[PDB]
Amino acid sequence: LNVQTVAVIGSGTMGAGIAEVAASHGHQVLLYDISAEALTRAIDGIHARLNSRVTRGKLTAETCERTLKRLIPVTDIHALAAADLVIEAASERLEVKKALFAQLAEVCPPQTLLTTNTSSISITAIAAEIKNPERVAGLHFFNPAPVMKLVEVVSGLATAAEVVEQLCELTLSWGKQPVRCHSTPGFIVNRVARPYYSEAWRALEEQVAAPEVIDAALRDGAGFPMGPLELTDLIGQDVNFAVTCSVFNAFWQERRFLPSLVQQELVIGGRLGKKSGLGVYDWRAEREAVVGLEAVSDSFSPMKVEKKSDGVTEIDDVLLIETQGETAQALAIRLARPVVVIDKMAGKVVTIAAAAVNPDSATRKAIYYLQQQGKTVLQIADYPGMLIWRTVAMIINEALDALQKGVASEQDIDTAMRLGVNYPYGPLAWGAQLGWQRILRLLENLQHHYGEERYRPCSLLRQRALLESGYE
Amino acid sequence: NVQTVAVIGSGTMGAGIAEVAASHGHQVLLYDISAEALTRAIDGIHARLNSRVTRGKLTAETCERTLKRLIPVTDIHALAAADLVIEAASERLEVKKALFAQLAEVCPPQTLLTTNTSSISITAIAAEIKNPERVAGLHFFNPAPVMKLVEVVSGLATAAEVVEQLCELTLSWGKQPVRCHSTPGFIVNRVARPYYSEAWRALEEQVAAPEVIDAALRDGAGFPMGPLELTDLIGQDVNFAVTCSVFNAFWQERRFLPSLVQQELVIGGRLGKKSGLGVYDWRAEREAVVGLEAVSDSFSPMKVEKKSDGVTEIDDVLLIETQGETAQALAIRLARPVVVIDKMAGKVVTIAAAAVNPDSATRKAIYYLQQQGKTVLQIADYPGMLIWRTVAMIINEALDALQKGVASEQDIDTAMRLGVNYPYGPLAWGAQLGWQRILRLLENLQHHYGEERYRPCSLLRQRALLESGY
Amino acid sequence: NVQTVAVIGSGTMGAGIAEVAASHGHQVLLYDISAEALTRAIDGIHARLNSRVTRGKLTAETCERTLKRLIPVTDIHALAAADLVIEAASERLEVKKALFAQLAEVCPPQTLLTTNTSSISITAIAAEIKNPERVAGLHFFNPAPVMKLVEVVSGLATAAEVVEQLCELTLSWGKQPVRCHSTPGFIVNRVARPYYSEAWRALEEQVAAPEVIDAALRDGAGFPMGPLELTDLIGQDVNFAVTCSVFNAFWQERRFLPSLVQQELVIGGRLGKKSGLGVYDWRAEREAVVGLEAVSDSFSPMKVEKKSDGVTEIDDVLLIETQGETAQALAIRLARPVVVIDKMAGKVVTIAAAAVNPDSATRKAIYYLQQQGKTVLQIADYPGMLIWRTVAMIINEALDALQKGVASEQDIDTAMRLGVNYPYGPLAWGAQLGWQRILRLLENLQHHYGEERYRPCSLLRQRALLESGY
Ligand SMILES: [Cl-]
Ligand SMILES: [Cl-]
Ligand SMILES: [Cl-]
Repeated sequence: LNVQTVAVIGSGTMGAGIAEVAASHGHQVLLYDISAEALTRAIDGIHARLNSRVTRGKLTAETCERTLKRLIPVTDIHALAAADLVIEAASERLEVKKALFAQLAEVCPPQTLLTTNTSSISITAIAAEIKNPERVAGLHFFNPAPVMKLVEVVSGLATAAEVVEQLCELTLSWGKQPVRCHSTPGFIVNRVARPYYSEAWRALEEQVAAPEVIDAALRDGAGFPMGPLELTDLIGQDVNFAVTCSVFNAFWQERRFLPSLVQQELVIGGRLGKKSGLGVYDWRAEREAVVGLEAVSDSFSPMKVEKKSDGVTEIDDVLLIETQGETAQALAIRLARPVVVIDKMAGKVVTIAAAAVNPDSATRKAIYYLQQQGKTVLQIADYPGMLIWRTVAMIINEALDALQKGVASEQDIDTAMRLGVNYPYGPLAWGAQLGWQRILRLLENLQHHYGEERYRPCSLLRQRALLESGYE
Repeated sequence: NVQTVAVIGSGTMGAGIAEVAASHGHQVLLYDISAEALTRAIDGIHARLNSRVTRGKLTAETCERTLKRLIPVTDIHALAAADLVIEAASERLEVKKALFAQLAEVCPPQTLLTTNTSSISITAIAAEIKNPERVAGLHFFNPAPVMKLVEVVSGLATAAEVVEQLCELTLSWGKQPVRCHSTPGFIVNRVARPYYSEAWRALEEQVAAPEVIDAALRDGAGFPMGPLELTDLIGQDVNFAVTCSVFNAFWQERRFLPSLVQQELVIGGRLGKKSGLGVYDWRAEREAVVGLEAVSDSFSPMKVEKKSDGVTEIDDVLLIETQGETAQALAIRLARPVVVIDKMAGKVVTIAAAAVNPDSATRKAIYYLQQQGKTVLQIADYPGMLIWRTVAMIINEALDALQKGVASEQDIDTAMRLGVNYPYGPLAWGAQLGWQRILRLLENLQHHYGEERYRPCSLLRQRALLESGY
Repeated sequence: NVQTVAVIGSGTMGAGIAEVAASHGHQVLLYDISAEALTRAIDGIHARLNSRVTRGKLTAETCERTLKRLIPVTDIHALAAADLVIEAASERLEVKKALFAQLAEVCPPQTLLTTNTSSISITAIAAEIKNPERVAGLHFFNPAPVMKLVEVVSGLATAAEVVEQLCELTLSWGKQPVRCHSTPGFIVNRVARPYYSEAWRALEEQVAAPEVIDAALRDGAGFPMGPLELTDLIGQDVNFAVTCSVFNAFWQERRFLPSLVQQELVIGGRLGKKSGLGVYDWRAEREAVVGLEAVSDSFSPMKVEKKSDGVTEIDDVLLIETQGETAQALAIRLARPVVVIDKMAGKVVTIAAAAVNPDSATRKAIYYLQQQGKTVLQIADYPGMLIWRTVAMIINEALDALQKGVASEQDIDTAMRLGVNYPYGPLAWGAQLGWQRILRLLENLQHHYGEERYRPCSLLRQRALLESGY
């Protein structure tokens, strides 16, 4: 590895942020754009952000000043002939990039690495007509580049393995964490994250719960840093929907990547979230706190509580059953007893559903029991698989499918989800913890209930459930 | 409070709408770009109102006063007097956006702006215009004077008072309105898809001649017209374009899948009645549906006994009401001759014999049916047959509409009763036919075909579980 | 009686079709608008037929006699004498519709008007054409003089008299006609899809190297060429395009899904033999697959006993022919080591070890097979494996085309034998392999993958129930 001079193409948020990372680590950076005004603004931004870090003592004055000196604005594409690495982050349109990379093939030596920050375009299609296709690769950073640790190092069909190793070593040296993946739709992060959003839209379309309740279960129950619906409001409905539709279409309309009419409606209505003041939520009025059910009195206490195995607690005559994807109602008529279905992980927020056939006294016994264990009990509709378990199962299923299709290694899939979108466990590590047979049973029940190919357990999930029963 | 009504576009539906508005007291400001097409359309209304005066439904005094309320215009700035605008122009996304942005400042701030669209989102149109809450869908059915239903379609911003206003207006026009949100196919065009689509599938697999399919749905199930003759009257191009529109708008959801058999009729210009040819030859006389000849009194059964689960045994044979399994599947399993029956209230009955039946065994089943005064049409051994399969799918679709918050249960039933003249509303019809019965049929079809198309929706499962507890 | 023949088009298929008609005693009006291309087409026919007079495959008297019958023309009005027109021009639907309209005025009402199109509907072409009942498809395969199959394609208007004429005519050209309706992929391009698609799926999951996949199908199943090397020879772009075309025309039916793997090669310009690299490196010679090495006689079986057919007990181990369940699934359900085998008639066999197997147990099974004289290829524990999975899907696809009335059983079988040179016609093959076996395998794959793609079609369930009698 001998990457010295780095060229960054584009003066937007990503280009400027990528330039900052490269220059802050000792590289001469050629920041290229055709507009000299644009370059000046982008460079003023970097100046301003780094100077405020020195103010707060988060960066030395020396490293600040040495960083700024390495940022060289250029308007002539020929100046990039000196670069060992070009990182492109300008127009997302395919034909523009193809034209850009064709131009860089003649300008630069054939040993210069030519990379793109794109999230949406095939590397293979970028690298298709250009001179030495083997040194074309994806180097995919996340907003904001100076803060986010993850980069996806993306191989196109032609991408050499030495090029991947060089790019991994270099981003390691920039204090990043590279993960490798092939040029398949959504890479790792945009692909595996999809059911986090789409399970919520489905819940929302069926009025299972208020959006605040869905977000509270996922954040304060499952441990995600932000609920999926609020996160779509903060990403911007237009942006998140465009990613969904893109992955959906690039997989020739796979129903596990189906878009939502609820989301579509918000986009075409211009209700894009925080940025426009209204989305799923109103961003003018400040955020309310989800309460949970008031304490049931000590007089409503159960006479006999018996924790059985397989997520069953028997409370007098009430079965409190952790969701396997069957409704409280189906269980209650099968077993001729009242049933409360619970959806819980480690967090304090817990969702529950009572079978319609429950007398309210039986439901209250179960609510009391839970409250006396520290949990905030939120009541929702009797929805198969509920919220937390339904969403995490589908996230894990998608991670497993990506692993099976050779998108990336198991460890790189876990890392990507931990760093790119801050999931509290990588999905594969999460599945091992939660139990493969348990995830399998749930998805099979969902698949049966809905009769949708969307809820199919993937072949590697069945494979891992079978291995797990082998150790049992 | 609406006085003057603007009706934009001079099409078939635009003319029928203007007639409804006029004959209920409203002064109608009819718009088009072509001034020659204006007088063309009004004289169409003149021609149609000269035959309803001859019957005695309207006197010639009120007839003339109706015709004098229709005022043709060609300038769009002059419509500032209209309290209500009803768009029925071209079905293009930019045709509507430009018109409504213009009508933001031409029309008053509180003037209700509606559209008769079958296929464009209301939210899409109301996006970049000034006052969003007064924009809606007012969806009439062909022909607008005769069909009693309008769908009042909310966009995302449409206010509930506006919804109420347009409901109050259509009520006053002899119509019965229904509320739905802006989702593909609204209520009527969505819930009715299986009526046609199942018939197309039957045809493709040559289950029966088209007349047999139409007779089964008409004089068996109780529909005013069979789905195939209906598509010939609607026009193949029109019905096929709605099927595709709904299919594409749900991102290719396979229970809305189009049919190659219909596509061939369209691309070959066989558009139905209007072109003289579609499914049927409309340039010739129609031979009525036969029904098998009666069998002799010597072929009479000895023993007849009704059993539980829609089975009646007749000698060594079994006449089984269809649960979605084939007669052949039932005959090899139960090791006895089986004939499967597809029937509701009407005289017309379809049947299938298991290929393993001796002809004598089948004739006994035909005889018993004939001795109940029923026309017996024999078709292929087809999972779910014709009537039960179709109605089960219509009901499934109705339940998914309800589940997804498109409209209320009573409104959905009203929509199918008045938008397409179904004998009962599907949700009421499901309760009468039995939810467990509907569920078990669709599961058997889901098993037989392995298609997501035939998936019981979640709400059906829920209601079947509730029914099992009564 | 057909005498004069008009061919329109001067490319590969245009030349070929002209060559066929000329050599069988027909005056051939070769049409193009260009005169430079017309000469270059005749030069190619002259080059090919003269390289066969020198190679002792044709006589000079017959060669010169054939090459005289080739009359190049640029005026479309010159085609008025033609008893039959065969079109093979540009595949845009507009240009074809415009040319065929022109032709009807120039030629008599009884002149047969045909096209060599693989992907455009005959009913669309015949829509606004005088006397449309004499319009059909005449679909030849590259290379036209070599390939024995012709698909004779009915539009909705195509007459039964015209079909007979074209069948009798093509028969007289030393060809074999098959009759089918105008539906996507006709017979051959539709039924052949899973041959390619299963291979791509195996590659995406890294089940085995591409050579191994190709050797299983060629030397184990008896296909003349394995699917992957065949796509390299067809051209990755051409094969992908047909896959996509069929997929889209069936409104995105999952049975016809394209592959990201093949897409990546097309997009990356690795189009196969024609550009030096596709799936395989054609710039270097390729070794045959070895197969596993001889296991020593120390792992000799204590006792060999054929258990219930499909299942063979070897002491510790069970050798189980694939029925769609993984070696691992069986291993833990039978509480015994399992080796799954995927075999038909050729020497080449694929096997998969269950992960729970001790390596000595697996070797016992390997030894046992090697001593039967078979090449053993070890691959991943893949549901349905390669041969049986592929053939079952080809059989399922042929059954679907049969029940949708695309073509008769014998014609489907004939079309696969002569169009793509398959060792057996799929429908005959399926009876020989047994319907219930094919049924059970597809059901096991459908359950495993939860995909509509692996659904048994309706006709397959019917034939499996029929097979359980006798
Ligand atoms: Cl996103
Ligand atoms: Cl319609
Ligand atoms: Cl091909």
